Amino acid sequence: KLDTQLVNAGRSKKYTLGAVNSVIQRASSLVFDSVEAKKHATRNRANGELFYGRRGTLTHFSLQQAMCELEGGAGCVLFPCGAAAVANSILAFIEQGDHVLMTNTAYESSQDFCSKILSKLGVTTSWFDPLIGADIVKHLQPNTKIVFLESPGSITMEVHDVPAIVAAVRSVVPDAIIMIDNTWAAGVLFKALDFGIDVSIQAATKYLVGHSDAMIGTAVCNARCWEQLRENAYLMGQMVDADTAYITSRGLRTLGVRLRQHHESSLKVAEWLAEHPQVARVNHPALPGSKGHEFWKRDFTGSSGLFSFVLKKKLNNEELANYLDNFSLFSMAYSWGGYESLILANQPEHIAAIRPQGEIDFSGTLIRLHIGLEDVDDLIADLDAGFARIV
Amino acid sequence: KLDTQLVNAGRSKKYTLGAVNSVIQRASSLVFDSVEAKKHATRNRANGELFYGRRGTLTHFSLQQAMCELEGGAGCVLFPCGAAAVANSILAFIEQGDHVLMTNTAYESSQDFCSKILSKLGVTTSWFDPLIGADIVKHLQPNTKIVFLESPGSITMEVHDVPAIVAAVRSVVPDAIIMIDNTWAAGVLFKALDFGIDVSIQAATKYLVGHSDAMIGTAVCNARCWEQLRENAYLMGQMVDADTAYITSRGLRTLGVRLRQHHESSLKVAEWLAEHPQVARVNHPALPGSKGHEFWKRDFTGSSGLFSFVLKKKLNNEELANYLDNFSLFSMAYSWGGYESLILANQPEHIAAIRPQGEIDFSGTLIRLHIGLEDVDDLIADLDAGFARIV
Amino acid sequence: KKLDTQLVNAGRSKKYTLGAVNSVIQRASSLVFDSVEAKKHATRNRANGELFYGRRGTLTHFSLQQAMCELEGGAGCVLFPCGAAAVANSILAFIEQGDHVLMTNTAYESSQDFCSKILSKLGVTTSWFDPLIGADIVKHLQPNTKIVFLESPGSITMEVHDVPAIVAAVRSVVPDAIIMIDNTWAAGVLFKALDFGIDVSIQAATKYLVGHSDAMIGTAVCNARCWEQLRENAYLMGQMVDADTAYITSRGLRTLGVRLRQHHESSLKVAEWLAEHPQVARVNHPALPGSKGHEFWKRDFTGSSGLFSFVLKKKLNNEELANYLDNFSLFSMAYSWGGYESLILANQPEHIAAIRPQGEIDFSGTLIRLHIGLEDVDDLIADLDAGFARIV
Amino acid sequence: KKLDTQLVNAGRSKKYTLGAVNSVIQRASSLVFDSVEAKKHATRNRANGELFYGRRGTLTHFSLQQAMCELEGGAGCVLFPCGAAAVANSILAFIEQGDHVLMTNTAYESSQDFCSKILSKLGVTTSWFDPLIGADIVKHLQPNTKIVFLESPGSITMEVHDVPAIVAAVRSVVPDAIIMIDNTWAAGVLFKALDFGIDVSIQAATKYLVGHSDAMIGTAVCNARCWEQLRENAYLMGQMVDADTAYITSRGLRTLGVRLRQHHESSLKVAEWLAEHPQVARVNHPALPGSKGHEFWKRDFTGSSGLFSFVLKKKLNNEELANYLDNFSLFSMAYSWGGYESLILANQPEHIAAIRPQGEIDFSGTLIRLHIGLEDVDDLIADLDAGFARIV
Repeated sequence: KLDTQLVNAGRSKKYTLGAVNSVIQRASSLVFDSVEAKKHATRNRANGELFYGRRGTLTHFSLQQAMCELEGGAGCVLFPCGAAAVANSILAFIEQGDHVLMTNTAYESSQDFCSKILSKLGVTTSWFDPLIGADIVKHLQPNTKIVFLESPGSITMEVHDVPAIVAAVRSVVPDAIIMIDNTWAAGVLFKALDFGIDVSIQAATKYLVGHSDAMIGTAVCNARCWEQLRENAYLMGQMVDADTAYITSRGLRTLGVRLRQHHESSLKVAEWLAEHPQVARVNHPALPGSKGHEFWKRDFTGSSGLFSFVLKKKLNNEELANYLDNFSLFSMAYSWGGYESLILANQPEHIAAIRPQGEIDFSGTLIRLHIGLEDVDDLIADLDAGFARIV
Repeated sequence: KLDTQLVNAGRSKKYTLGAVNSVIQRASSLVFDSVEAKKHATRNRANGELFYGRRGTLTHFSLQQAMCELEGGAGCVLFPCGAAAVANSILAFIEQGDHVLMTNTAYESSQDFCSKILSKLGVTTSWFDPLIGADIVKHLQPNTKIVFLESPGSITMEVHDVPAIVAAVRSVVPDAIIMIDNTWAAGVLFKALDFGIDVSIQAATKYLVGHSDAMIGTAVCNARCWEQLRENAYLMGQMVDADTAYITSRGLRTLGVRLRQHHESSLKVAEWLAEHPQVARVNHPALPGSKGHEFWKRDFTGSSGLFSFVLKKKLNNEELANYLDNFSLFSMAYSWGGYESLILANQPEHIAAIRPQGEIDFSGTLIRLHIGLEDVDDLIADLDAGFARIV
Repeated sequence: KKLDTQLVNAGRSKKYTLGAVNSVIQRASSLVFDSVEAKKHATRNRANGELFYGRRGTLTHFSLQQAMCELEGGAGCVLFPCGAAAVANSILAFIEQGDHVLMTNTAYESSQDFCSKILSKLGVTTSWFDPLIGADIVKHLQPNTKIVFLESPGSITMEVHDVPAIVAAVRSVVPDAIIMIDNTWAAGVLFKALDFGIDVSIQAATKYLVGHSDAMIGTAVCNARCWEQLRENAYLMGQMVDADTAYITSRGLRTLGVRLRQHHESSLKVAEWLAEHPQVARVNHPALPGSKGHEFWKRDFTGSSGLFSFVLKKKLNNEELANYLDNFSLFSMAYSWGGYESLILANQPEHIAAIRPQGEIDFSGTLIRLHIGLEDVDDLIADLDAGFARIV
Repeated sequence: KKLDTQLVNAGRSKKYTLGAVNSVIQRASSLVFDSVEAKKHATRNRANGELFYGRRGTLTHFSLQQAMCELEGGAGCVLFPCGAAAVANSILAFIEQGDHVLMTNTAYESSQDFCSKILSKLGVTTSWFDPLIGADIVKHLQPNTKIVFLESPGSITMEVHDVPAIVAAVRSVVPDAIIMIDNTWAAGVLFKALDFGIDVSIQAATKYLVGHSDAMIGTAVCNARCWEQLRENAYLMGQMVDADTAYITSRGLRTLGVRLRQHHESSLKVAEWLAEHPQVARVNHPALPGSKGHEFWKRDFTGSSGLFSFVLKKKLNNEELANYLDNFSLFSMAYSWGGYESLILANQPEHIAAIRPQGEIDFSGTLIRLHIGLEDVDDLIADLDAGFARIV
């Protein structure tokens, strides 16, 4: 049923108004036809009636309903990008004197927000190894307010044991807000809310948009946490533009066909890399032997196309340029979840800089690949010519 | 020269690329053609080179340059709406233990952010009368970090004596960040940065967009404050979409012709209202006798079209509906700065609720009008039929 | 009925705005029918503003159409992907093999080229008339004349027709002619074409209606007589415009009054200064006394836009042309006009003679066409004066 | 040269992407010339991908054009505001009074109506041929035949032409005919029309290329022989598409492979189930053995899309039609197709007979046209089965 759900999510007649897709209603001012109507809108301003463009128009309401259907949420809060969704969802639940506990494989800008912004506000952050499972209880404090997960991890791809973590957290600090950056799974390949997580956050920028051309963050909330996240992010003025909301809704339509290709291609590339003379290790959650692969197999319903691998060699600057500068099909850029395949290098000392209170376990240059929609054998051919440049 | 500046601001060839207007470059991923190029982009990521869509594309850079030219700034920071610009510009400069001092006529969501969000983060806020001038020194504390102005004030339209306030603040707390919500002036009718203000904030949603169909906040900074505001708002993921940046740039083009009509019409309406049997008081900065009109005349180069007036009567609910429900040309909606004229009522007890540490001085129903681009005599006719419904 | 109030409200019915101030943007090809009964009703009303199929329009197009009918006083508004398509397709909609088309020799060049290169091979002939022919247009009418095509002011040279004289004269000889006008310069609104007994008023909405040089679109506002035939025959040619452009055209209407008043005030001040300037031979501005057809403009228009031309005393050689045009600071060279910025183009007398069929030109200096935008008028005059000093 | 890699990269030259992954969106009418020399160079290259005037395109259009030339193997790509405009205007670009047009009687109805209602009054005649005529097309050729217009598979009834036989036969009699095909169903890519000696491959990019039912646009990819004439004559009619739609069409290309593979796999599974169903008389799916021209599809196409039809054993009366169509849960009624969602439409045999000129129909039950979208195929089959139970 995921394919049927994606096609239809949010496409109620009150939003589509005779069209297949939702209307695009651009607005700040929304007009009240009478004092009575304005009183009704005001009462329902956070309940999907037209009130003011900062709260949404019909376009936003459509995306919101779609995201709640897909991720099994009580509400969906919108932001101008994923980093805004992370920073503001955390902010929405903290106060001076709180502790935040975050996986050390969190997205770097997520870590930065905590280390550079929260620290000045009387909020301390500490870190954990993504494979800690039930042993996370050692890191919990009486003042732990947020436990922030990201599975798989940024760059290095470690999958958490979310069931174990959640049961441990609920046993010790049941008031904690458990959040996950669920971007890799595009919210649909891991049903975070069904595992007891309070908030599922995505850079909708990535697979939901699908084409590398719009930025948008989403936070789907359970009933417990929706009101606080919604109202407190509203107080920070968080919203996304109507057109971007429309394009996000539109990305959902092809999300199933895209994610099946990303899975099929990326796993075939991971398998080929794993057997290559020049590769030390492959980090792909769907690949047997990868860190937390067992948790991927048990808890996810698919894979996307982002993964990494580690070269046997630590490339020097000359070698790095010869490798990365001469790809035919892979491009160097940040982000991912688009239709085109991307490549970035990360030296071991770079990654060690962004694993606080943890330790690196590789020594070669780490390559992160986003496997897009191009013919997989063409991509493999491009990677092999790559290896020949650095043998 | 303002008209020539508006027409040309930001329209460098590197952004327009053969067209009259800037290109619309939609992107998250921005591609690096080599390792050397990526190192160059990285070094210049906050200096107008293409790096990642969260920092901007050519479209954003164009708007940024335009806003810096118009408002005489070192940099322009972008946000998803005005309320986001206010909340995040304040957040960018505070830490636990700070004091914020804000005019009691600040926009209500500005006050709310301080009372509901900052309070939990160890930051206290207090308030001042907008006409306080040099006497503001009584409100300054050793830990005052931000002095937040809004001139004219929201709803009630009081104009500050900005020179007096700034000299007083610099004499007592020279480290304070002085910010102003300069939306009414559309940043161009009051050159805030030239008066020693550190940050000029706008709901670009209002007159810069001009058509009530896009939401966007801007903060133009002096050289002292730009880096901190830019980097700290980036850490909160603040940005606006490319298309909205384009539409903002595009609004600037007609801003002079619009604002001259808004001034001409709104002042003629204010003059007519001032002489009407049913009106107690008119609050329009351009109208002699209005609170701080002298400061308007000395410090501004024009007026926009938003003002208010107070009825002799405090309308009951029946009367409120008869009045507001039967307008032909005025519409009820929030926001303003568009092409169409708007009307809202505010009872005295409502306004008293949002003037902290201050006192109301009127007793009749307050009407706020946005005077748009319609024939002024048609608007006056609509207001007079209005008066006849409540005599 | 005051233009400014009309511009602000035109098309913004609740059924199209749906709670916002502007019309919604409804992007669609497919439009869904909830039942066979609904499908049947939509089919009947497919040319009557019911949702049927995106080629016929969505709510966004219907909004613009209503606005254009209101503003120009028409029974309907047909939409096209640019102004040239509106012209070409509006003429095509009414002709058949064996017809003749009578067109002002001041017509936009692409309109002339459509007649001479397309219509000719379809058995349709074209001839041309001087824009100041007036009542004497009777001399050019044939038994097979189907269309009389006006453009006032003229392209480039700005001659204003005596429309009342032309129209009364055509109707006295060929009452059932389709009279059309390319009314782009007046933005449909400074000259109410349909009130003068013209059947079809065509614009390049590309120009003033959009107002920012960033969208292309053509409109044809038609009387009740001609609406069905234009609409249906244009539809058979697949003519439509995208919903987003329709929205931006509706949105342009909102500032069209404040923009046109600035373009008039500035362009007339420029024109008056140019008339006095010793390097200028003549100024062609409808609003400036002495211009061809000024007295007709005075009588028949309720305002001016910002496009006009002037003729230099010199015929510039190539080196002087370059030195003049290449070094402007505020004026830019580009085609189109009707935007917020000022443009400049040169035309040599021999270039204009080549697009003035069956007629002669009336100047021998280099002609400069100006679009006066929204910049400070004294800055623009300073840029023009610096230009003069480069070709003394 | 693998389709998937081509789709991802087509048109994304650095000069159009300017640092991003997708082409920039350059909205413009005016395009600025920095000097007289630049203006002169832009003028020369105005049909060669230099910025000249928005009616000719911006960088965004040039990107799409390059992508379409690459994908269909053409020398150029002409753009139009919808598919119907592409058809109408591509035919117009090549005809003149006295010509004859030979068109498949399975042609999209609007294409037939253009010929019968527009072309007829311009001295151009049209006749029609059965889509399975093959080599016997020679029987319909006249000395004045200028165009032979193919559509394969056929609209609604889905008959596949033997294109190699038709084309060899036309060239043996009228070598200088312009042969065109409406190649919308194959999305330009499952049938490489230009490799079969067809001159012009036309699509309603509206359908599969856009892929989301929210933009309208037509394309005509032309060989070197025919490109200039199509381009220039289409331009004289003002044909263009907006930059934003061009961008969304380029963007549609990126997922066209993954979408078409799902539409094929799902629609064939549906077709196979329908063939077996006791309330179904026949299935018209190019990929299903037994369908008209299947063996030609097998030989000539590299895949299928998701549009096909089937004929019920019953001719539904009006009450049964309603009960059937009105109560679907996943299929929607709407025109167009090629999007992500599934659509259903009914056509009675007498309705199809009326749009099958110079030929007869081959069925007597109600015909149902299906577009199979991206929904779960077993959900769609369950909705169809519930439909069958409503008309047993």
